[PDB]
Amino acid sequence: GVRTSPTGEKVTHTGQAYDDGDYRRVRFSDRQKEVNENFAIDLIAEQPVSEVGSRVISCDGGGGALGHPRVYINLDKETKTGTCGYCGLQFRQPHH
Amino acid sequence: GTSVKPIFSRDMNEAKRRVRELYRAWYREVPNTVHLFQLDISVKQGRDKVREMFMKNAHVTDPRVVDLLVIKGKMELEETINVWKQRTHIMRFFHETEAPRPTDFLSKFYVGHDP
Amino acid sequence: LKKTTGLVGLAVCETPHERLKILYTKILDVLGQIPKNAAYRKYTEQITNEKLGMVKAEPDVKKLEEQLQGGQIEEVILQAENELSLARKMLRWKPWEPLVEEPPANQWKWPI
Amino acid sequence: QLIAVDEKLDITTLTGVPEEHIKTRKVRIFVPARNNMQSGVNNTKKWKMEFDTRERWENPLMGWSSTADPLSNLVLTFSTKEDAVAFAEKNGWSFDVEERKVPKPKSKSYGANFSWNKRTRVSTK
Amino acid sequence: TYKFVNMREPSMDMKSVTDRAAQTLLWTELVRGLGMTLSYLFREPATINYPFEKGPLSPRFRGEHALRRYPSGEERCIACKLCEAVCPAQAITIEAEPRADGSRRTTRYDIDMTKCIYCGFCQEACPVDAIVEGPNFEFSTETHEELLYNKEKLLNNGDKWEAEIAANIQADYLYR
Amino acid sequence: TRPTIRPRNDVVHKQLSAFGQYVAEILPKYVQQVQVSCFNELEIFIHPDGVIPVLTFLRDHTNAQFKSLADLTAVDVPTRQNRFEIVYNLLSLRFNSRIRVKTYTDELTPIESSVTVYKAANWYEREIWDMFGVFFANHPDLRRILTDYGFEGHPFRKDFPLSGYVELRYDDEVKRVVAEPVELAQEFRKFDLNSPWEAFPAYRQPPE
Amino acid sequence: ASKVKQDMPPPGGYGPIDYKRNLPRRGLS
Amino acid sequence: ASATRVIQLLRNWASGRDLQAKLQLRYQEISKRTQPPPKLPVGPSHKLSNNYYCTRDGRREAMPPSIVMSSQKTEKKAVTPAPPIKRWELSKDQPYL
Amino acid sequence: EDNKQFFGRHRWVIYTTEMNGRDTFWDVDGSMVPPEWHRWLHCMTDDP
Amino acid sequence: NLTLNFGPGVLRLVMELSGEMVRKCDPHIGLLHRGTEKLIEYKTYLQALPYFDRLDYVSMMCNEQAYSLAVEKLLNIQPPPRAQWIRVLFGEITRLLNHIMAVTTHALDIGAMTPFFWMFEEREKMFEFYERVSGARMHAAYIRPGGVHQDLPLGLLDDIYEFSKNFSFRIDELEEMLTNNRIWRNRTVDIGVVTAEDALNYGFSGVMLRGSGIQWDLRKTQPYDVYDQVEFDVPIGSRGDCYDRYLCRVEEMRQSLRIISQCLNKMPPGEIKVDDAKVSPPKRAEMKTSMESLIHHFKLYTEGYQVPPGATYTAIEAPKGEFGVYLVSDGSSRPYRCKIKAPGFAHLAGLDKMSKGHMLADVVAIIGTQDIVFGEVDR
Amino acid sequence: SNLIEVFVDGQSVMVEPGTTVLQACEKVGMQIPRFCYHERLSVAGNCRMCLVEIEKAPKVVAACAMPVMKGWNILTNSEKSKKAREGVMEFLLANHPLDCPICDQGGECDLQDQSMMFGSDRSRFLEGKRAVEDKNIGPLVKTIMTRCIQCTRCIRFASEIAGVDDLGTTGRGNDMQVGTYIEKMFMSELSGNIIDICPVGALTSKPYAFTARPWETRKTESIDVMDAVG
Ligand code: SF4
Ligand code: SF4
Ligand code: SF4
Ligand code: SF4
Ligand code: FES
Ligand SMILES: [Mg+2]
Ligand SMILES: [Zn+2]
Repeated sequence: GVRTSPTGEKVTHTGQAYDDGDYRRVRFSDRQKEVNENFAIDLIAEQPVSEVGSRVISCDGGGGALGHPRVYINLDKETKTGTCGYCGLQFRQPHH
Repeated sequence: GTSVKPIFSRDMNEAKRRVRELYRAWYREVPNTVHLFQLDISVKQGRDKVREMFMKNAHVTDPRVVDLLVIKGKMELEETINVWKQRTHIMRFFHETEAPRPTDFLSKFYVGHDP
Repeated sequence: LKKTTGLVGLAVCETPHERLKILYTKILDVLGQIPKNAAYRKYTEQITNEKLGMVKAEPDVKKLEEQLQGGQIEEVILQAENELSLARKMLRWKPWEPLVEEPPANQWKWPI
Repeated sequence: QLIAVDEKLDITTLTGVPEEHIKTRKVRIFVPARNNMQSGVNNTKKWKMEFDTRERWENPLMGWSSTADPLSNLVLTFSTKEDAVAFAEKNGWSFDVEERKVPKPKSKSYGANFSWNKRTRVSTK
Repeated sequence: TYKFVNMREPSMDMKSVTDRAAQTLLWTELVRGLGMTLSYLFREPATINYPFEKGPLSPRFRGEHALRRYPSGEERCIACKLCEAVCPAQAITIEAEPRADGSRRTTRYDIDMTKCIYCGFCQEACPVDAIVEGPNFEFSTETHEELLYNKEKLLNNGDKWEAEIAANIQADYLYR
Repeated sequence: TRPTIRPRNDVVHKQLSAFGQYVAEILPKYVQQVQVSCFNELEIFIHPDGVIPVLTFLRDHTNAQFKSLADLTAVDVPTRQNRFEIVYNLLSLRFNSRIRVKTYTDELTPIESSVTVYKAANWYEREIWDMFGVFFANHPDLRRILTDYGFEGHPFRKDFPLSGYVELRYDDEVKRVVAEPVELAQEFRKFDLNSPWEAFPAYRQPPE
Repeated sequence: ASKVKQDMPPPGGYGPIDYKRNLPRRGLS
Repeated sequence: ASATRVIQLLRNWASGRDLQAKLQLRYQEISKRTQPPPKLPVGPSHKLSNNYYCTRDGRREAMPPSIVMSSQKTEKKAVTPAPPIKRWELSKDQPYL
Repeated sequence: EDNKQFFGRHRWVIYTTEMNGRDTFWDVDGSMVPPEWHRWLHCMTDDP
Repeated sequence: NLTLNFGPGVLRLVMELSGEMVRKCDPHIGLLHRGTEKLIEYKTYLQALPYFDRLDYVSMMCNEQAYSLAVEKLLNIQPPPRAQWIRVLFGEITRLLNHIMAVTTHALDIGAMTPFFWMFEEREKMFEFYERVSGARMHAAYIRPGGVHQDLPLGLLDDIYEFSKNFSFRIDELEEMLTNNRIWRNRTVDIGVVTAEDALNYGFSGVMLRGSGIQWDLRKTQPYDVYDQVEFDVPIGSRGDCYDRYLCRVEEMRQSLRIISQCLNKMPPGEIKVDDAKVSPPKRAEMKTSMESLIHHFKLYTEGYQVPPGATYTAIEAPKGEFGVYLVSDGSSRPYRCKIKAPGFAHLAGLDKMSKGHMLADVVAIIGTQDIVFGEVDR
Repeated sequence: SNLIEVFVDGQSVMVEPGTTVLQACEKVGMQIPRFCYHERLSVAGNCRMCLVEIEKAPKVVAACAMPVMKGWNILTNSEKSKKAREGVMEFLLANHPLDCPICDQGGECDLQDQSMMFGSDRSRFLEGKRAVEDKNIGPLVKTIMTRCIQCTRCIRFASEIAGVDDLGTTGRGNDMQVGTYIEKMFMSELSGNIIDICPVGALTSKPYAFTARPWETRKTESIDVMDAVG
């Protein structure tokens, strides 16, 4: 999900865009501005929430040694979903 | 006490003699250098620069420091005689390309945070 | 006799026993002028006496090379000359005297 | 053989430092404070000499941090305060010295937790 | 043990002297060298027809850098700043902040490719395999500025080279 | 001692200690201290006035004959009164051994040059003068060897800035390479890596 | 399970490697 | 090498040695570019017991150098830094070139 | 591919006439190979 | 007697000529002084390792090995046996690379220029091994102060054996080009003769010693990794001229081939770095599954290991001579001092004496036979 | 005076009566490893990291809590005390999470530094770790209790220094947790200091979250001007 600046520029995933009065825009005229189209926040927002029937789950990011360090996530708080600190995946206990 | 090992001189008279010798050598070398490296300065300007470089160290009162400075000065003189140095090195003494840094309080206050 | 010792610039010494004897006698003569209690004197006296005894006790050159543990007797003459020059230099220097002065308090303190 | 000269040491003319970086800079001689994020005290043993902070600005390209003085990252280590002060005077730098701060000893006692009538009685543990 | 290289004594009989004289007067060794060069002329050269053939490389080869992401598509970098700390040339600049969802992500990740020495320390100090030094080596530039990479450029490089980057990591990750 | 620990040699330790005591006995006028490392390295600390004698002895004595000068360097410790530390590394081929001689000096006291003993020292000494400012007396030709012509300051001193004071560019106004005060687009990031919780109790110092 | 597998010389080692200088003589007096 | 027999004969005669036996261009005789996975055995200190770290730490066994004749604080035969180096042998594999 | 040739010449590529936006009949370079064929072509693997 | 300046490795040479003769020769160095030794003081030991590849950029892994040995001696650890065998193997490969460089460039400066290509093909092959083992052709940084960074890929030893079994005829073709050629002999025979005493006093090492008849070698007299478990001969010169040193370097190539064969046959199994995770980082899997391993990986790649205080001088027999490092540690992860001793410094210092009463063209031959790479000279 | 003579590694020191072993070791010049002892807080004796050996005494004592008596020889570098430190660090790290890259206390963690100096370099823990739910005690302190090592230092600071008694321990054994047991915000003018005392990243600064690493930062010693305390 790439947005467009009021001037006409593309806003990066960090929210960076030169405003109307900033001269540095001249570096892009007759050239292009490098913006990555794939936004990690939007891509991780659409992931399904995994359902496990255990009070504590483990996440290694998938792939074993090719992922991130293994972590353990508590699912006692039924208000929200447990999120991996590295991967950003979500886990949640089967309420009802 | 405060007794130390000498380098070349024992008191200030001998150091002053060596300084005078070095000044004579640089003074005689100035026009030969100006011609040889094909300078843009005059001989009077070069000798004025030599005088300024000498006067920069006029506040030294230690014969050891003075004769070590004299050793260094002979080193650059030897560099200049043998044309080890390029044209650029000789100029590095004049700072021709540097903007003039003002010294009054108001100018420094306006230009930047530098005290 | 052999030729081409193998070291560049080092010549083959015909009749090396006489040269060794003269050099060791010169070394002892120079050591004589050093004070008796100086460590350098006694150590070099012991060394030179041992080597002179070995060279007077072996007319051969190959067996003498094996016993002297230096090899290439010409190198033994060279080292004898070096020792003689060092003996004269140290007689001039007089290094048996006490220390010139101690270093400052933390001169050799490491770390910092 | 010995000059036996009587004058304070000053090697300023021999170090090659520009004139402006000598009479304008102000060195600070101090024992660095303990990082309160950690309880270790091995970084508070030696004395440090450091220069004053000068201007840093943002690079128009890439937005990096640009500086103009050479002595920004220069930190020197000394065994004692007197050694650091002697070095600063010899090099012709004006210095500020503040004395070492040592944590005063404290009377710790576990049995004071379980006090019969004093207020050191801990609520839990 | 030791060998002698040049302590061979030539023979002084008439046959050896005559052989040496014939060598001097008829130039036998020069013709021998000519024969060696002629022999080398008639064998296949070792040249490859660049850019159609390419020199052999290995999965361990390290060229242009890239920032990878998880199969879900969310970037692996967690702003731990270990690559910045290990970089021998100080060629990495990192700035981070909490994201909209509270994730620990970088808001600035620059590599100065004119300062980089391509040692691979960054890709081996990374705990999450986010920064890698991929197999691309043909990225010569017409200006100095375009060799100053930012986060978007590295992310595009990762998206562009992910296929063979992942293949190489699969081939070589058991040695790491 | 498992395969993860470097093994100790005791024969060489004892031999080096005995030879150090021998050198100390022969030359009590100059030798101030003798040390043997845990990895069998013998180092001798002497008074500066004994550079020419001691080295000569080590070069010329029959028991020593340290004929080779491996390296000559200087170490800068600003906290010491005698700032600079001159180190001579010698190799003996006859006895297959190595020795180290250590000396101290400051900015103004010169050191006698050992060119008369080892020719190899010549260039080495020049480098020291170029990099630390230590003056060597009675040198055949003492001048800069590494730095640029007219370079001001000695870069290997601990108080010299890492990036120097001046930088070189080309100016089309004067049509030549000029030197200007240094300005860095990205300043060198200074990392504080020293940790608390000392690592080696064997090197602990008294708390004065 | 799996047994150790790393780069090792083959059983019985490798074949002899020639290293001596080989300068043949063509032959004519 | 796909060289005709006459050219091989010419090159071998010119060089004086058999070139086809040992060619300087690499062919199918090299190892394959795709290899099986390795296993890479573990080190010696990968034990689960009797593996306390204080017993296998090299760094903490380093000690400050031993001082002899701190100047601030008998026959006596002379010594050498080490026993003299014994003479080398003359390579009874190819003593001379 | 031609396995009868020596190593280095046993694999090669004939570049296309027209890439994304220019005519590459004459202007070809090694950056036109896609990553999978880049891995196969540089002999990082035996499997196309 | 005219003074002329051969200006712009890159070298400036100030020489006075009396006709054809050379009277005084003065090399002016520092055109490649980058200030490496000062920059090392601002890095950790692991960060300071890659500087040694660039020191002597023709024999990289030898500088890596010397630095690693010095740091190991200061740390009081020893590498595993397989790491040592790999180190000696790649050191001999590096020696082959350096000697090819030296001989081929010497001949190229003389004017031969054909063996340059003939042997740079083999240099390219040797480069592939470096690339395969580490991922970089030249500045690999493979040898680490605890061992080696990674293990050999499963097909490397077979390719090394296949390369090394055909190298002898390459050396033989080189010898056909150069050894018996009369022009090469007249260019190199009786040129730059140095006596044993003068070579020893001036600080020479390596072939400059061995060419003068001095029987010295650090791999034999003071062996370091496994060099006492391999057998090889040490060629010794007789006249101290350029021709003798050329022969010595060629015979070193052959002896390096011999050692390479022995190292291939006796490669042992095991790990590749010291199994002490406070000096060498743990494996990626262990780091990603264990807590101590993660803490140690973090601390080693951010702060580094602390080396106990002390000073060492560690020297190895690099292909150019005795290459040493004087390393001083104050007890932190950042070395206090790193002096680097390269044989090129002493050799170029002795150049002035080596070229007394020679032609102008012989100075090129002398510089070539000294094999001076100015990265190690200037540092 | 009434000073008693004790020995640390065979070196004599004169200490006041009531002085602990840890303080005597400080006087000689050694810092005993610690996790729960704070010189500004009361003694707890929980973590057992400060276990040191007394000569001719078969049991190790807790240095932070054990008063020293005349004639003892404290053996800080004995094999017994080193093994005690290694075991205690192993137990501390058994259930700790692999969160170092994402932890705000990366290069300034006492757990990491004391594991590098006084612990082993590998694990023999083959089980699954525990995980606890994070608390929410306000917008100033970020709470990740999975990193908590239960040194009860925040509890002591809140109860004694800040005079606020909402922190505590709920539960028994391995699943004992630190918190308020209710949705409550730990609000006081001294609430930020629990960030400093906590040796681990369990309590961190929320406005500082993810912003920097300790080695990057430059430290400038200055004065507060928010009030007249200075
Ligand atoms: S490859 Fe090396 S130099 Fe380049 S960014 Fe990574 S760590 Fe820095
Ligand atoms: S690239 Fe890797 S090492 Fe660098 S900050 Fe991101 S996660 Fe950390
Ligand atoms: S609290 Fe310390 S040991 Fe635990 S994850 Fe954070 S940095 Fe690592
Ligand atoms: S939150 Fe921190 S200070 Fe409080 S008990 Fe846990 S580890 Fe100790
Ligand atoms: S510090 Fe003493 S038991 Fe915790
Ligand atoms: Mg905290
Ligand atoms: Zn995850």
